[PDB]
Amino acid sequence: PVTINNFNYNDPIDNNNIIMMEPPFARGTGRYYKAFKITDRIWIIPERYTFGYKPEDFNKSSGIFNRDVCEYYDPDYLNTNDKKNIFLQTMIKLFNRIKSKPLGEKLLEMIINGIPYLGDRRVPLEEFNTNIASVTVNKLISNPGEVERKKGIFANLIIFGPGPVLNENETIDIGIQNHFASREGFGGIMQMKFCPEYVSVFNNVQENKGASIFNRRGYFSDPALILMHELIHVLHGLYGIKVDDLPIVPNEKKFFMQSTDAIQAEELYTFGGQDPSIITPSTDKSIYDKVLQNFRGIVDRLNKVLVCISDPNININIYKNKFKDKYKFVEDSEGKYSIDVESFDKLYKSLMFGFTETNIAENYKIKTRASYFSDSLPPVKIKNLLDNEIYTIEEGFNISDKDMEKEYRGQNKAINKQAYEEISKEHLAVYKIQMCKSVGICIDVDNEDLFFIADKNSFSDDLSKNERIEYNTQSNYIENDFPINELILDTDLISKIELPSENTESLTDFNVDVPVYEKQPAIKKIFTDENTIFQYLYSQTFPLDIRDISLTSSFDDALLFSNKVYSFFSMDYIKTANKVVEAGLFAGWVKQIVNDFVIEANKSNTMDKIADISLIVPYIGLALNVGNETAKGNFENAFEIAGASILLEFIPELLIPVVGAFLLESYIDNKNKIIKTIDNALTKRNEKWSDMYGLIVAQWLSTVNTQFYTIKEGMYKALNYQAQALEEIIKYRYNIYSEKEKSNINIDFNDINSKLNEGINQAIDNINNFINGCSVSYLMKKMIPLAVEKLLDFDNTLKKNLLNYIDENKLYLIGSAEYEKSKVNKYLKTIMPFDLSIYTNDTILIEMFNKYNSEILNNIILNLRYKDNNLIDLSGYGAKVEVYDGVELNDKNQFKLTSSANSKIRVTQNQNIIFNSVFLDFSVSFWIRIPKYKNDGIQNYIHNEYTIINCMKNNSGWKISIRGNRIIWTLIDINGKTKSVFFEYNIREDISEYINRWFFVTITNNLNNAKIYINGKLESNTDIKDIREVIANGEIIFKLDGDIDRTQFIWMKYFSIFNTELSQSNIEERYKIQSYSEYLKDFWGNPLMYNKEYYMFNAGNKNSYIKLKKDSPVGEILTRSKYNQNSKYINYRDLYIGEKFIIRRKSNSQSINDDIVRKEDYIYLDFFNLNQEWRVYTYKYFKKEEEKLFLAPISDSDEFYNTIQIKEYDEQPTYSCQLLFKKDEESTDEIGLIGIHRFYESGIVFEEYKDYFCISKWYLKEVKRKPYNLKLGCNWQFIPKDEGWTE
Ligand SMILES: [Zn+2]
Repeated sequence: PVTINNFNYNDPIDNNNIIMMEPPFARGTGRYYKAFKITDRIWIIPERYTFGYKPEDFNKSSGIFNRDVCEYYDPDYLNTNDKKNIFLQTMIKLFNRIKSKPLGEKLLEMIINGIPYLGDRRVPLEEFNTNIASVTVNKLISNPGEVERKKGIFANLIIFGPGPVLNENETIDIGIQNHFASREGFGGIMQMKFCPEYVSVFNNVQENKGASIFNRRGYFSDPALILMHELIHVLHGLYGIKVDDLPIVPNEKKFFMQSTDAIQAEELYTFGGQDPSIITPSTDKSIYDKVLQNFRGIVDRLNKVLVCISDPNININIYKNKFKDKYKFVEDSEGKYSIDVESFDKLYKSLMFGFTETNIAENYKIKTRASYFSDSLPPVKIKNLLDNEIYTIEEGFNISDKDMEKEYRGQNKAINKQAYEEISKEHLAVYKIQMCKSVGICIDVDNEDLFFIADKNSFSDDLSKNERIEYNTQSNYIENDFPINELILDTDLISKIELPSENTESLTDFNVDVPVYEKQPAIKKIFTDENTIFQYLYSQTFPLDIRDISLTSSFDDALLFSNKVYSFFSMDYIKTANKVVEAGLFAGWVKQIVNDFVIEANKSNTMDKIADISLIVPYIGLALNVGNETAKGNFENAFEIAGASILLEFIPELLIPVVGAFLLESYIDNKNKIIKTIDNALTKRNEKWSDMYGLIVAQWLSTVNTQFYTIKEGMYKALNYQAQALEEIIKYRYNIYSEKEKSNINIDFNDINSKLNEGINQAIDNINNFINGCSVSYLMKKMIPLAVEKLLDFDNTLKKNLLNYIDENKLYLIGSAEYEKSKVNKYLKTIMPFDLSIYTNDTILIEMFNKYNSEILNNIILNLRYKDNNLIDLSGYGAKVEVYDGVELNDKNQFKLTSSANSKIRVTQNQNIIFNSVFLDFSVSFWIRIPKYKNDGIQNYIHNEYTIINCMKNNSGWKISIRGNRIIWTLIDINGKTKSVFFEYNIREDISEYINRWFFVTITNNLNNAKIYINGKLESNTDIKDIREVIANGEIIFKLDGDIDRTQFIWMKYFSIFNTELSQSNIEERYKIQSYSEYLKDFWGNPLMYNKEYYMFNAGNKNSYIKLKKDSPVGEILTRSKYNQNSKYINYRDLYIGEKFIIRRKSNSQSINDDIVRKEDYIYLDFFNLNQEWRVYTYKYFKKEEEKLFLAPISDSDEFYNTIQIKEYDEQPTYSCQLLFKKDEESTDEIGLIGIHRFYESGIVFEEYKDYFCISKWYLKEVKRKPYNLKLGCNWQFIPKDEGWTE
C-alpha cells in the first residue's frame, strides 16, 4: 500500500521528511527550496519552476512558448505562504485520489520502487556511483544563512509548481554529457512542473457538449488524470525506457499545414487509445529492441558490480536484490542474473501499453480527449479542489450524490458551472498564422485550426531491408495492448523487496545540462491569394461593433462588406432571411425563417442512390471550398466523379516500400533444418504483409483522417456561424420595433435557439457519418491497393526464390521437394485480407470500418458510367476504359455495340483488389436491349451464338454471350472446366415483355451456385461446385464477336461488378433504384417524348388497337394482325398499327419541337387523320359511368374537355402510364381515366359486342388498390417505330 504524508507549509524543517533541498538544475549554487516528502522517494516543492526561464517571461507577452497551446500566464500564482500551502494540500488530495483505486495505487507503487540505477553510461560495469546528478540530490542541514553542512539523498520524483505557462504541465529528465540515463535503461531522478487548478478543456467532434451551441460547450479535465498522465512519463523515465526513435513530424511545406513539435512514440504510447496505431509496427519493434538492448546492459552490470566508491555505507546485496526485482531479471541458484523473455515482454507491455491515459481514464470513469491529435480549447480554473462539494477523492467531479456521475456530467461545462471559472482572454496567448492577400486584407487563423499532415519522413522504411531465414527464425509482433484487468490483479507486479534507505553521501559532482527556453512570435505572416477553408469560414463572420447584417450567396461581397455575411444555404433561404416585415407579421416571419434554417440544414441527409452513393451532404463544398475548389460547379456531381479525394486539402505522398529480399540459408544433409527454413520463410512473409498494412494505417490516421477531422470541425463552425448570423438578424429586426409593439409580438427566443440548435445537431450527425465514410473510402481505395501491389510483387519474387531453393535442395529433401513445392504455391496463393481491428482496438475507428463493410455499395469494383461523352469507371478503383469509335453513347447512359470492328470497349481492371477470395464470390449487373429477329433470318438467329462481353486471362474467366433469344453466362476455371447458366425468353408470344425492350440482368456467383436474375426475379441456377479457381480480374472486352448479321447490335446500360454475391433483396432494390425516373417511358423503355409519333398499346387488351371509325367521331377497338409466314419458331402481333398518335404539351408556347414527358404533366393527346392533326376529347356532360371519347379536328368547344393529365399510379417499375381528365388543372374534380369499354349493338342486320376508346370513372378507385393491377384497361403504352423491331 502507499502512505501519503500530511503536513502544513509552515511545519518545521526536520531534515527528514521536511527539508531544504538543492534542486538538480541549480548546479549546486544559488538558494535551496523547502521540500516536502509526500511519499517515499517523492517530493513536492510548492514554488514556480524557474529553471531555464527568464523572469519577465512569466508575464503574458506578444510571444508564446508552444505553438499549439492556449497559454495562460499569471506571475502571482504561488507568491505567498498560504498559496504554497494550498498547493501542498491539493497535491496531497490528488495523490489520495490516485491511490483510491488499485490501478492508480499500483502506478504509485511502481514509481516509488523504480529507483534509479546507481550510475549511468559513464560508470564502470563493476561499480555503483551515487555521485552524479541523476542519482543523488542534496539537503542542507546547517542553520539558515550558511551552507556549512549538507547531506545527500536518493530520490525518484520532484514535483514543482508551474513554469511561465500554468497549463503546460511537463515531465523532465536529467541529461549529463549529452546523454539521458532515463533513456538508456538506468533511470534517473525525474522532475515535473505541475498546476492543479488551471486545467485543459476538450470537446468531442463525434459527440455533443450538452447539445447546446448557445451555451458553453466542451468538458474540463480532472486534474488527477492530468497528473497521472505525467506520472506515466515519470514511470517511463524511472525504468530507463523513455527512449527516442523515429518521430512523427508534420509536413510544413504548404500554408494550410499545421506546425508543431516532432512527436515521439513515447508520447502517443503514454496517451493510449488510437494513437499507438500512428506508430508503425516497424517502429514499435525498433523501440522494443532498444529497450531490451538497454536492459541487457543492466543485467550485465548486476553480474559484474563489486563496489560503490562514492558511498562506503551502500550494501551491495540490498541493491542487487532491488534492481533484480525492478527489471524482473531471473537469478539462478548461484546468483547469476539473466533476462527472461517472458517476464521482460510482460513488464515492457505493462509500462508502455498498460499504464496509459486512455486506460486510466476508463478505469476512474473520467472523460478525456479522444486523441493527441484533436483541437485544444482555452483552459479554465477550478474554483476549489479542496471543497468536497465540488471535488472528492473518490469520484472527482462526477459525484453521484449530485447526479454528476452519469455521462461525466460533473466535467460538462454546460452543466457543472459552479465548479469552474472562465479565464480572462487578456491573459491568454495563442500562436496564429496571419494569411494576407497580395494587395491589403489579412485573416488571423489559430495554428490549431490548420491541417496536421505528417510528413513522409515520419515513417520507417525498415520493410525494404533484407531478411535472413534460418531454421531458428521466428515471427516478430508487438501487441500495442495489455489486459488492464490482469494488471490490476497481478500478484507479483508490485515489489515486496526492501526499498533501500535514502540517506547517502553528499553530491559533489554537479555536472548537468539545463534546458534553456525562449518565447517565439505569436503571429506569423504569410502571403496567399487562395480562398480555401479559412477564408470561407471567415466570410461567415461579422465584427462585434456591427449589428445590422444581411446574408449573401456571394463569397466575394461577403469578404468586402462588413455588413454582408456569406451563406451556403439556398437562394430562397437567403432572400427570406433579409426580409423586412411589419410588427404584426414578425412572429410569422420568425417561424418561417427558423423552419427554413432547419430544412436547409436537414439537406445533409440527401441520398444519391442512382449514382450508388447512399449519403451526400451537398452543401459542404459551398460551406468551406476545401480541397479541389469544391465550391465551384455542382458538388454532388464532382463527388460522383472523384469521390472522397476531392475534399482533401492535400494528397499525401505515401511510403510504400519495395519489400526486401529473403536470404534462405541451406543446411546440407539436414532434412529438418531445411523444411523449417521454408516454413519460417512463409510465416515471415505474413509478417511483411501485416507490417505493411500497419504502415498504411499509421499514414492514413496521421495524414488523411486528420484532414477529415479538420473538415468536420469546419462544418460544425460553419453551421454555428449560420445560426449566429440568423440570430443576429432576428434580434436586430425585433429591436427596431417600439416597446408597445414588442409587447404584442409573440416570440420565444429560447424556443427559437432550441430549434436552430437541434437542426444543427441533426446535421452534424449526418456530416460526421458522411466524412467518416469518405475517410475509410480513401484508405480502402486509394491506399490499401497501392500496398497490395507491392506485396503481391514481393510474393512473386519470394515464390521463385523458394521454389529454386527447393530445387537446389532436391537431393537433401528427396521425395518431398514436390510436396513443399506446392506448399509454397498454396500458401502464397491465399493473400492476407486487411482488417483494421488487427492494428487498433479503438471503438470509434472499428465501428467506422465495420459500418463501411456493412454497405453493399462499397463492394462495387467496377461501375461504368457516362461523363462528358465518354464512359469511365466510377467505382473509385481507377480501371482504365478505352471506348473505341464504333460505340455510340448518349447522356441516358446507354451505349450501342454494332457489327463494326471498332464498336468495342476495352477495360483493364485494377489487379490489386481482393477478387480471388479463393472460392468464387462476385456479381455482375446491367440493363440490356436486344433487337427482334429478322423474319427472313430466323434460322441464323436461333443458331449463331455470339459473345458480347468477354473477360479471360490464362484461358480462364467469365463471358456473357447471346444465341438468338437466349442470354448466356459462362465460367471457365484454370483447368478448362466449363459451366453455364442461361435465360431464354419466348419468341412465340403475341406481346413479349423482353424483345427489343430494356430489361435488368443480374448474375451472382458463390462457391455453390451461379444464378441469373431478370428484373429482380430469380430465373435460372446452375450448380458450380465442381468449378475450381476462376481468374476474373482479366481484361474485359465489350464487343459483338461471332457469326453475326451486319444489322446485329445490342444496347447496354449501367454495367457494374460487385466483389460479393448480391442477395435477392439487394437485386430487387437495385432494380427499383435504376428504374426510377421523373419521366414516363415508351413501350421500349426509353423516355416518353412530346411531338413524337406513337402507336398505342393497352396492357389490359394486349391484342387490341385503336382506329378512327369510318362513319363516327369515335375510336373503335380492333384486333391486331399477326405474323403471317410459315416459320414454326416465331409468332407475334403487329405493333405498328392503328392511328398514329402524338403527345403535345399544354403549357408554355415554346413552339412544337420535342421534349420529355413527365409525370403529372398536362397534355393534349392527338393523332393524324391523313394530312390533318385531330384530337381526343371528352364530352363534358355525360352522366353514365363511362362514355365513348370524341375524336375530331383541333378546336376549342365549351362542350368538351380537351386537357389530359398523364399519370403513374403504379409504385413498382412499369412502362405503362395512365391518362386522366380533370375538370381543370386547379380543381380536384376527376372526370375519369382513358380506357376501353365493351358495348352491345343490335342492328337490323348485325348483332354483336364492340369495344370502344373510352373514359370511365370506374378506374379511379381501381388504380388505388394494392398491389397495382397491371391488367387494368386504363394502362397504356406508347410505341414508336424502332430499328430494333421490324414486321
Ligand atoms: Zn505527455
